[PDB]
Amino acid sequence: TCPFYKKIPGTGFTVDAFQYGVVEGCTAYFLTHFHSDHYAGLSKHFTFPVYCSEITGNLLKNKLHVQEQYIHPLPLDTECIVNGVKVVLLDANHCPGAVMILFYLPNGTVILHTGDFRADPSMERSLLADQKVHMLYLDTTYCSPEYTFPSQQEVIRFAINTAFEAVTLNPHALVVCGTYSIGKEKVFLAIADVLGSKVGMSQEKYKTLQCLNIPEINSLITTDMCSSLVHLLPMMQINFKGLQSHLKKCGGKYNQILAFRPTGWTHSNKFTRIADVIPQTKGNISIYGIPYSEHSSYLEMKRFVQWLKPQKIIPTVNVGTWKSRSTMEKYFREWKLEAGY
Ligand code: NI
Repeated sequence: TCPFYKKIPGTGFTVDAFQYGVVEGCTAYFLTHFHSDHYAGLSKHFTFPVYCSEITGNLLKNKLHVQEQYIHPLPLDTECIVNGVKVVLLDANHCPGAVMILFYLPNGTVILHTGDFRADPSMERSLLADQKVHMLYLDTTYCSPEYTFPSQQEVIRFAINTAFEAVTLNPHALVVCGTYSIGKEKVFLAIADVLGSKVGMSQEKYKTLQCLNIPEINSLITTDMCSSLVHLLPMMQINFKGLQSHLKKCGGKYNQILAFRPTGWTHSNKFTRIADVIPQTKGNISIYGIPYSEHSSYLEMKRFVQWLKPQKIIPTVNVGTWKSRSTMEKYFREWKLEAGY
């Protein structure tokens, strides 16, 4: 059944709760972002109001064929009334169109649901600074101190320099980047930009990217693989067998592949810097795993929470085991005692 951490008390609202059938009592279904664990269950047959960002609304219409009459897009940073309750959507710094939701309950309680986010000090100057938040429904994906990772900017610098050097040394090398969802577009766009190429991709992925309101996107992406030297493939195909096969398909236009797998965290993060990453190589194929995260590090999450000072924290990730739940609750207490709230 629908878990309590997907229900907003004092409202008829749920968040990211589309795979339980009809949630009894639910008058409005919010969707924080277009990732499959969150939208699982939506389709053209859904007949309840869905509230979301503009970009998530484009993807619901165009990729899932949800009917327009049930899609209710809200602008960001704007006080809106939904079934008599004031709400605000904020940028979550996750994938395109991903939002956090501020609920102002009729009784005076204020609730923030982060959806999926990567906490950032810029959030300390949004509409969150303007009033107290009593309850926080928190993206705890990486809520443990082993999870460090570099800034997004450092990771893109590494990828740009690596690609540029490889292709300038060998003009017959192909760059491949893996993907299995929206997000992490900066990886492949920034590489294609330094190389003066467009990124080539399948028709289905091209359609997905045209839903994202990215400025000048017609200038950066294409479905013509032949004119492109940065290809996007399913993440499943980013391995030596899948890459050798793809190389055959290019007809001897290329003799070398340099591939990027933008992973979340991998245990080389506890030992190795970004400056010191190396690929896996077999023959003329090299694969780089790069730690490009769209979730908070442990320290970024801790700062955000110690700044916000909520009265109650409700984790939405890693909640399935007692040992995980109990460990997170221990960090939350440390944070509160260190900061004095
Ligand atoms: Ni997500």
